[PDB]
Amino acid sequence: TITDLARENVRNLARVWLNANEYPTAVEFQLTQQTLNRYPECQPKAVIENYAQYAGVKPEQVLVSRGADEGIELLIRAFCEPGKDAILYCPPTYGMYSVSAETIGVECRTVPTLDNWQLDLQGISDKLDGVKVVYVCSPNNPTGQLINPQDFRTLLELTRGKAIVVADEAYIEFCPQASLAGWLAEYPHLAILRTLSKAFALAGLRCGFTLANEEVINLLMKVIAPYPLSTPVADIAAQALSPQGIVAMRERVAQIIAEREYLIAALKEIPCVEQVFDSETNYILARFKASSAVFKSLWDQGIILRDQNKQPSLSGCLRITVGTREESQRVIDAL
Amino acid sequence: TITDLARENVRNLARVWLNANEYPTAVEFQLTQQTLNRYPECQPKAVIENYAQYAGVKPEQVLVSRGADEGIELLIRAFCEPGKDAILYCPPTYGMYSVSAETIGVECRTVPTLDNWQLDLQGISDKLDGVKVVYVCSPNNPTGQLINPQDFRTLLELTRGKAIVVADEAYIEFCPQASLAGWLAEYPHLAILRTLSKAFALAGLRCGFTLANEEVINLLMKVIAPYPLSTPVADIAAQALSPQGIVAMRERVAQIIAEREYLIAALKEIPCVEQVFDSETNYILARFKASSAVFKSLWDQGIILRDQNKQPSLSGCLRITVGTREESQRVIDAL
Ligand SMILES: Cc1[nH+]cc(COP(=O)(O)O)c(CN[C@@H](CCC(=O)O)C(=O)O)c1O
Ligand SMILES: Cc1[nH+]cc(COP(=O)(O)O)c(CN[C@@H](CCC(=O)O)C(=O)O)c1O
Repeated sequence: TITDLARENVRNLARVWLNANEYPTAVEFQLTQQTLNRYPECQPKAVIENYAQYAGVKPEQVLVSRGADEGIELLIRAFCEPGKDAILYCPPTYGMYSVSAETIGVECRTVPTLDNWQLDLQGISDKLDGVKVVYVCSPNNPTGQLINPQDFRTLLELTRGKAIVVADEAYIEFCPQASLAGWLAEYPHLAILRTLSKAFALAGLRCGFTLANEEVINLLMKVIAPYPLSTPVADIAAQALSPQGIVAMRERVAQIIAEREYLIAALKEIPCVEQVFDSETNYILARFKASSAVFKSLWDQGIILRDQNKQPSLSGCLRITVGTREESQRVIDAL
Repeated sequence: TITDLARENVRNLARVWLNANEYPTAVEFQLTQQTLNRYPECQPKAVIENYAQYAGVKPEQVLVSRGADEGIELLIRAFCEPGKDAILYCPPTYGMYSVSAETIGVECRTVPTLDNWQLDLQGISDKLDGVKVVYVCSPNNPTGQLINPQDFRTLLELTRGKAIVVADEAYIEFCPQASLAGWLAEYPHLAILRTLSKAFALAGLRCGFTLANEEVINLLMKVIAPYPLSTPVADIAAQALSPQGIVAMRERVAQIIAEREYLIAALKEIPCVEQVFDSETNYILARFKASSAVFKSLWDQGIILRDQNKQPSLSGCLRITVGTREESQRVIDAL
């Protein structure tokens, strides 16, 4: 039957919302370009330049795509040979790295991080043979911490002329000083993923970026879809990336950080809450006493969180996205 | 260097506009959903149901994606094993079939059509070994003619339990009675590509569809991106696919067909115009005397067409998209 014609790997491979790391409030935007009958630019000029000014890079070092998710796929499609090359990631982390490789047909090499979520440098150096792309989320999802920049430098020296190192900075707006965007001059093999889905409050736009050196970007352009971005998305993205939009964005980051600190202080006092881990993002990882029990309870109360109990070493943990003061108080009361 | 890390195939692999088959006039649309902070549905309910009513299929037989282009890729990603499986197409036709396979790493089997653009059935039957997906554009781009339904039935009998047959109906709105959408009940391996880019006048939305049986659609869902469509695109798409939107669309089809007939009558009278081929779409293929000479001339006059002189058997031909009466008269006068 039809199913027998599909590739073997393809055969084998939810919706108070505080589970997807979205900004809790909707920032309104309206269209300004009524040119829907014509195909859009392959890489919207206004979007690429506005983002390059914001990120502090050159326009030729930016690539716009359908979220950071498409960015993850592009890197594998351009550098990894199916059945020959490997990808490497360090659990517990964002699940789309292995899903894309599994869907495409590339092998996964996993080197779990140390107990403090930091990189197991010696383990990575031992499993690099055959690896073409290394993904590192910093700050990490779901744990919330930054990877020591000194260890990142070591990772970069290890992969020079061997593999591409991709730093997922989907949550960098929360700790802007920790960005590796300035390292592009020093490292040809460094690529960074960015997005408008979190701090920018535009998850519905499906708009992301890849920051890398001209050489890498030019290669990715060869594997990307002819018109990866719609005109309405490029329209709103340029409005959100204007100087006033970047000011409003920072106001949002501020509000979330303040609220995050309140939520962390309150959670520590709660008995069932065994441990609250520090974060430099818009979510909090916390180990609970009988996590799935409390998860179901809140779930039945209309408080949607994200269970991480199945993740390597995240037994008993739930990931809570930071929302409004009313939503935080709602989770506090329920606990 | 960086380039040496890329896959071998990746290393090796323009903007009066009448060159992209777009509707000449912009139909205005405005947003109605200010929920941009939240991730969109993976498959927008309103879009899938409105399109299913229009196309006359069941909602479970529809898949919405970023244009018919993503639809072409999905089929190869789900059914073709890189380095093992093959794709088959019949030149001269739409160029994205071979580009997607070349980018992914799948081999192309080409069986050029007969002199009248119809399918070389015996040639296809001889090159089917190893083929997993067969693409057939009907009506064809750039020639404009329909593939004999009797030959399509033969193609379908030849591929039963061997390969998926995909009918590209990107231009079907111009000859709706010629659609193979009703054949889904009879053929499990039949898939159809649709789009909002032409008659629907929404090329800027990057919104397309794949019509197939539940089994095929469920497999494609496994290889597609988590949120392939943005909220603003799903918003406008549902507005355009409402009963009133389908009525307005048909008005557009009517206007284009009438204009097409005018443009064909006028072109025949012109001396340099050697031959004008009949079309069931929104473009016209025509063989000219010194085609690149006339192409450059019009190009220098701000009249942009599409050169097909390099396509197999399309030597001396230019593809002219049907626009407004003023644009047609502008091309007539220039000739
Ligand atoms: C680390 C990380 N990297 C990349 C992305 C991709 O973002 P985008 O630009 O939207 O493609 C995400 C979103 N992961 C969130 C997905 C939520 C959802 O799917 O819904 C998450 O983990 O909550 C990440 O958490
Ligand atoms: C036969 C055919 N099939 C599929 C598509 C894909 O459409 P979409 O839904 O937008 O992805 C196109 C557009 N081909 C036009 C592309 C114009 C452009 O790239 O610009 C064309 O040939 O003019 C086709 O001509």
